[PDB]
Amino acid sequence: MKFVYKEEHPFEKRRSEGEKIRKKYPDRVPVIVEKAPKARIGDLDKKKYLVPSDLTVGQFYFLIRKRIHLRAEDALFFFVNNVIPPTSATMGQLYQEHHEEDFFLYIAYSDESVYG
Amino acid sequence: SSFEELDL
Repeated sequence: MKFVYKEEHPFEKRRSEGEKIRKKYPDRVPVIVEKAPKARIGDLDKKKYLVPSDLTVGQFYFLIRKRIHLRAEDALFFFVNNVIPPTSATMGQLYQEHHEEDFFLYIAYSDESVYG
Repeated sequence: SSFEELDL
């Protein structure tokens, strides 16, 4: 899954900025959120988020839904490494399990249940 | 460029 943020910031700068942002906000995880390419769905103004590490995936669904101006009845799926993460997991658990070597967590969102 | 904090 291609993230534009990776193409526009080289790995080394990403890594040093992730280190800095984990030090400044130790109880928050930094997350990159991008729309999946083929998804017919609202785009998001910002990509970089600081998220409380005890926030659940469901609560993240709620907040992201608020930001793309979706109704609760409209569909919204998250993907971490092309897999839908469990709704009950915390963002801290997701970070520990799936953070990349630049200290960032990468999440894609779509209106479809399969990434593409 | 910056990070947007998200809370409930």
